[PDB]
Amino acid sequence: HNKDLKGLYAALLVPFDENGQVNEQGLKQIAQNAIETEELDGLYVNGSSGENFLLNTEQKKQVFKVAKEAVGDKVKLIAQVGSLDLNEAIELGKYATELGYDALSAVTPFYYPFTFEEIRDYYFDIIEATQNNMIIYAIPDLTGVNISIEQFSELFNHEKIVGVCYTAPNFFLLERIRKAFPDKLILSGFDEMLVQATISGVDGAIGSTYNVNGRRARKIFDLARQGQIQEAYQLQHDSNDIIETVLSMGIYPTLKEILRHRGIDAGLPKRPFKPFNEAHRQTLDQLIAKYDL
Amino acid sequence: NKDLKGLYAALLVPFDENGQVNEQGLKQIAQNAIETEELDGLYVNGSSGENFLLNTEQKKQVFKVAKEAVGDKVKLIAQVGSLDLNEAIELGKYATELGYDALSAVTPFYYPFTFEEIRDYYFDIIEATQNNMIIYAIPDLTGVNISIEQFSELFNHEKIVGVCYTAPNFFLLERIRKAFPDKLILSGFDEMLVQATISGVDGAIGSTYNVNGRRARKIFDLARQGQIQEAYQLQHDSNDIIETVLSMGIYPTLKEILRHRGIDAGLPKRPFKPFNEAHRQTLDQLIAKYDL
Amino acid sequence: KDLKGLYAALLVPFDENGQVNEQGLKQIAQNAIETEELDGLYVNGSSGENFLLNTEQKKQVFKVAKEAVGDKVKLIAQVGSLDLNEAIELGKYATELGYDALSAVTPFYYPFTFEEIRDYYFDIIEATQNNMIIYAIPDLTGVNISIEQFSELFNHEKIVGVCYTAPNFFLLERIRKAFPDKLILSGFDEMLVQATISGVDGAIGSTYNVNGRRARKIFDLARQGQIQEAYQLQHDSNDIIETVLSMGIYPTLKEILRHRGIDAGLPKRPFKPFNEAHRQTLDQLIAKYDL
Amino acid sequence: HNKDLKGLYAALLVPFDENGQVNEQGLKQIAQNAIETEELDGLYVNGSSGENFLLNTEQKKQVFKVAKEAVGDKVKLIAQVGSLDLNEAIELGKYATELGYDALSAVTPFYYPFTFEEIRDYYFDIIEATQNNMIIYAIPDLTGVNISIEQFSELFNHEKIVGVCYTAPNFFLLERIRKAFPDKLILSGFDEMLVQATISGVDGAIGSTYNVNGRRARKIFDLARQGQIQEAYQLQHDSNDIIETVLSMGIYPTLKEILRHRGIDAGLPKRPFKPFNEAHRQTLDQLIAKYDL
Repeated sequence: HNKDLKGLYAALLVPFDENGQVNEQGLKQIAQNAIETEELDGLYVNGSSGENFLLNTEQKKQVFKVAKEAVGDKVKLIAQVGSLDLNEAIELGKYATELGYDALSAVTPFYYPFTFEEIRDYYFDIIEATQNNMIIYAIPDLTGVNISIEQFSELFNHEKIVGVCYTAPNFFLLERIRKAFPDKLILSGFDEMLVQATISGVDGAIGSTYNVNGRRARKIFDLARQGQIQEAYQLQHDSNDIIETVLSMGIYPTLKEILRHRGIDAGLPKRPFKPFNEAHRQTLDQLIAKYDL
Repeated sequence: NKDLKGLYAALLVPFDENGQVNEQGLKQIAQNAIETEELDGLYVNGSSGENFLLNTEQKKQVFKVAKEAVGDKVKLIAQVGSLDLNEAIELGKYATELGYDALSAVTPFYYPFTFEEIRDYYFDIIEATQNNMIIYAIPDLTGVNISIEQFSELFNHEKIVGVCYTAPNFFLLERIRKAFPDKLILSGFDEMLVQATISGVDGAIGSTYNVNGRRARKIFDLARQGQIQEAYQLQHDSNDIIETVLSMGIYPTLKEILRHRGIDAGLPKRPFKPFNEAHRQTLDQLIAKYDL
Repeated sequence: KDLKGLYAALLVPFDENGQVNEQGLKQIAQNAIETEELDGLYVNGSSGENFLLNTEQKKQVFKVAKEAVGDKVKLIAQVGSLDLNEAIELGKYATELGYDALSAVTPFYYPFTFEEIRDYYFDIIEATQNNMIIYAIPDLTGVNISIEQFSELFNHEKIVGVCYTAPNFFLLERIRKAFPDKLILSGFDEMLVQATISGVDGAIGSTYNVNGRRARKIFDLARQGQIQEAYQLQHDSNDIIETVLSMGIYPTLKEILRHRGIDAGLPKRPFKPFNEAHRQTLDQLIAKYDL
Repeated sequence: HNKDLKGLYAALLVPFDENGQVNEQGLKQIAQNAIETEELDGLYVNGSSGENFLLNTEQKKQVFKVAKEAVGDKVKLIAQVGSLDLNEAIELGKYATELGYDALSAVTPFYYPFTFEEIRDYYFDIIEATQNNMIIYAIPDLTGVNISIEQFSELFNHEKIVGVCYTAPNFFLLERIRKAFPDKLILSGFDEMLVQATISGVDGAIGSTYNVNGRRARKIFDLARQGQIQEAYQLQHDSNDIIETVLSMGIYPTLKEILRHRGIDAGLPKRPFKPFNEAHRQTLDQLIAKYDL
C-alpha cells in the first residue's frame, strides 16, 4: 500500500506581496501551472521551496487551503508540517489532514543538536495526534542532520512512516535504503540527479524546478525506466543547464520570474530573501528562449 | 542608558507537559539569576531559553515575565531574531516597548542566505524598532560564519552596538577586539570564559551562569586583576560542571540543578526529552562536589 | 591504445617488515587480468598502499606489475607524491617501462593554492612527456576541484582525463558535458551503475580485484539499457563492498585473494592484519557470492 | 641529567635551491638565528613548517644533522620523525636519537582513514624501535585527524609518550588535557593564540613565526604568566599583525624573506610551493619597518 503516493511533485513556490503576505491569486496560478501545464502528479506543499520556514502558522494554513482548492481530486497532495514548534507541527498536521491531504511530511528537527530518539519521537508524536501517513523530509544540506540505515530501520518500523523525501547526495546510502526497504516510498529531492535517482529505483521525485521544467523531468523518469538511458541523460544535461543557471541567480526568486514570463502573478520572495536581481535578466531571457520555458 | 557590560544569564524556561510556559517557575529562574547568582543581567529568548521551539505569543509571554521578575538596575537584552522577519520586528517592537535595553538577533539560518540578505535583516529590524542591536553569532547552531570584513560592514551601523560571540576562534576574537575597540563583545562560551576575559571581552552570556554565576564572576574578576592562576583553577572547576551537564543534556540538566534549590523547573519543551534519571546519581555527586 | 575500460586498483602484498612480496604481487596482477578479466591495472594508487611506500618500493611495484601482464593490458602509473622530485623520478621511471599514462594525486596536507596544484601537474608533464590523468580522491586528500579548475587543467593537451572519486553526480555530469573528449574513469565501486549512466568511459576499483566480472556486467548492461539487471548486480556488489569496508578493505580484499591460493601477504603497518573475528562472516560472503 | 623540555621553540624553516635541494649553509644560519638572535630555547626540526612532508629521507637526515651541529649543547632539540611510512619514521627516529635529540615527535598518521588503535600502535611501534621519548604532533588543520580526550588518555598512559605539540584551535579540549595530565608536556602550536595558551597553562610553545618574532613571543609568555595580562595581550595584538600579514602572503616563503632581509641565505620554498610574490614586497617592507623585524 505504501506506493500510493508515487509520482512527480512540484515543490510548490509561493508568491508574496511587499509585506511578506501570501498572494492568494498567484498561488492558485502556481498550483494550477504545476498540474495543468507541467502535467505533474501532485503538489508538495509548505516545503523548503515554498519559503515555508519564513512563515507564521496562519500563513501556512492559508497556503494549504489555497493549494488544495486550486486542484482536482486526482491530484496527489503531501503536506509539509514539520517545525521546531511541535505544537505547531501537530496543529498544522491536523489542519492539513482535515482538509484531505494524502500524507504529511516533516523536516528532521534542526538548529538544536537533538538526539536521534528526540528526532524519532517528534515523528511519532505528530503521527499519534494526526493519525495520517508520514514522510520523512531529509535535507541534510539545510538541516545538518544525517539519517543512517540503522536509524531508517527504526523509523520505518512505524507502519505510518511510509517513506522518505530523500535529499542526501549519497547514491551508496540511497541504494542500501532502496534494498533494505523495498516496500517503502522513496521520492528523491535532487532535481539535478533525477536520472541517477531513477535508475536507483526511486518511486518518484519532489522538485522546485519541476514548476518550470516538469515535462523534461517526466521524460527523464520515463525514458530511464524504459532503459532509454542515453536519451534520458541528454535531457538531464539540458535540465542541469536550467538548474545550474537558476541556482547562480537565486533559485526561488528566479523560478518565480520564469513563471511571471508565463503571465503568472509571481509576486516577490519573502524577506530576508531579496527580489530577483535584474543584472541577471538577460541571461535568464536567453535560458527561457533556449529551453522554451 | 546602561552600559551593557557584565555577566548575563541566558534565561532558561520551565514548561509544562504541553509545552506551555510555567510562568511561576520562570519568575523563580529569573530571580535566582539576579538574587542568588548575582548576575548583572538577563539574556532573554536566546537559544538556551528554548526560544526557537516557541510560538510568537509564548515569546512575548517570556519577555513580559522576565521583565516583571527583575528590578530596574538589571540589564536586559531581548533576543528577537527569527526566520520570520515580521515576527522578529513584532517581537522587537514589543520588547522595546517593555523597556529592554537592547535587542539581539540570531543570524538567519536554514536557508543559504547571502551576506547582503543577512545584513539587511539586521538593518530592517533596527529601522522598524529604533533600538540598539547585538549580533547573536552561534556558528555551531546556525552554520553561519561572519568574517572580519562582514563585522566591519555591520558595525558601520550606528545601532549595531556589539556582538554575542559564541565562536571558538581566539584569533578571530582578537582581530575583532582590535578592529572594533568601541563595540560591545560579550562571549558566549562558558567553558572558555577565562580565555575570553584575557582577550578583552566586555562580559559574557551563558546558560551555566544560571547555576555557576559566583565562580563565573570570579573568573571574570580574577583574570582582569591578573590573578590568572586562580582564575584558571576556577575554570577547571567550572569546566568539570559544563562537561557533566553537556553529557547529560544541558538544558534539562541545568533546570534539574535549579529544581534542587526549590525552583519549580518544570520540563523541557518537546521535542527535547526530560532529564534521564539514569543520570540522577552522577548529578547528585556533581551538585555535592561543587556546592551547586 | 585507447584507455577506456575497467581497471583493478592493484593491491600489494607485504611481509611482516612492510617489504613488497614480489611473487604475491605478480599473482595479484595476473589474477586481475586472467581471472577478473579486467582491461588494465592502475598501479601505485591509494589502494596499493602507495602512500606508505618508499621510492624504491614504488619502483619495485611498477616493474613487477608491468612484467606480470602482457602487452595488450592497459597500464596507468600513479606517481603523484607530496615530493615533486620523487613524482618526476617516478613518472620518468614508469614512462621508461612503457606505462600508457601517468596519474597523480592532487597535492594534499599543505594548503597549496590552485595555481600551485596546477603547476605540479604541468611540471610533471613537462619532465615526463607522457599523458596525465588527474587523480581526484577528495575523501583521502581533503582537496576538491571545481568545474572551473578542471577546465584550466583540461586545457592542457597532455591532461587526458580524470580518475573521479568525488561522490557528486551533479559535478560529474557537468564535467562529462563540458569535456566530451576527455577520459573519465570513476573511482567509487559502490556507484558504478550511476557512474556508467552518467557516461564515464570506464572505472578504477580495488574491489574489482575480487569482483571484476560483476563490475563488467554492471558496466555493459547499463549501457545496453538493461538497467534493472545492472542495478541488481549493483545491490549484490554493494553487499560485498559494504562487508569488505566494515572489515578493513585492503587486508580483507587480500584475504579473499588468499582464498584462491594467492600469496596475499600482509598489509603495511600502521594498517593492521585481517582480524580473525571477521573470518566466519567473510567465509559466508565468499560462499554467498562465489568469491 | 636529561633536559627539562619546557620553553619556546622555533619551528625550523629550511632554505632550498632551485631544484628543491637543502641549502645547508642557509639552514645553519636559520638555526643560529633562532637561538642567538631570537633567543629561543630550542629547535623543533622537520615539522610541517620545515616543509618536511615534501622531503625524501636523505633530505630529512640532512636537516637533522645540520640543525644539531648549528647549536650549543644546552639548546633543546625535538626531532619530528613521523611519516606515512613507519619504516621511514623508525629510521629517522633512530637517526635523530643517535644524534642526541632530546625527544622525537610524530604526526598523527593521515591520508588513509586509520583506526585509532592503528594510530596508537604507530606511536608505540616508534617508541619500541627507538627507546626515546615521544611527543604527539597534533595538527588537525593539516592532517584532518582529531584526538579526543579519551584518545589522549590512552596515548598518555604510555610513560614514554611524554606530551603533545598541540597545534589545534580548541581551548575547551586544551583545558581538559591540561587538567587531566598535570604530568605531561604541553607545547602549543598556534602562534596567534599564544597568550590564551599561556594562561591555559601550557609548558611552552613551538612556532614558525618565532623565527622572526621570538622576542615578543617570550614577553607574551613571561608577562601573561606574571599576571601582566593587558601588556601581554597588547603584544599578542602586535604579533598577530605580523602573523595575519605573513599568512596572507604565503607563510613559509614570507618568513624566509624576512630572514633574507637580515643577511641570511634563506633560499626558496620547495615546489609545488611557489616563491615569495614580489607584489607583496612593499607591504612586507612596511611590516618589517613597523615592528623592526
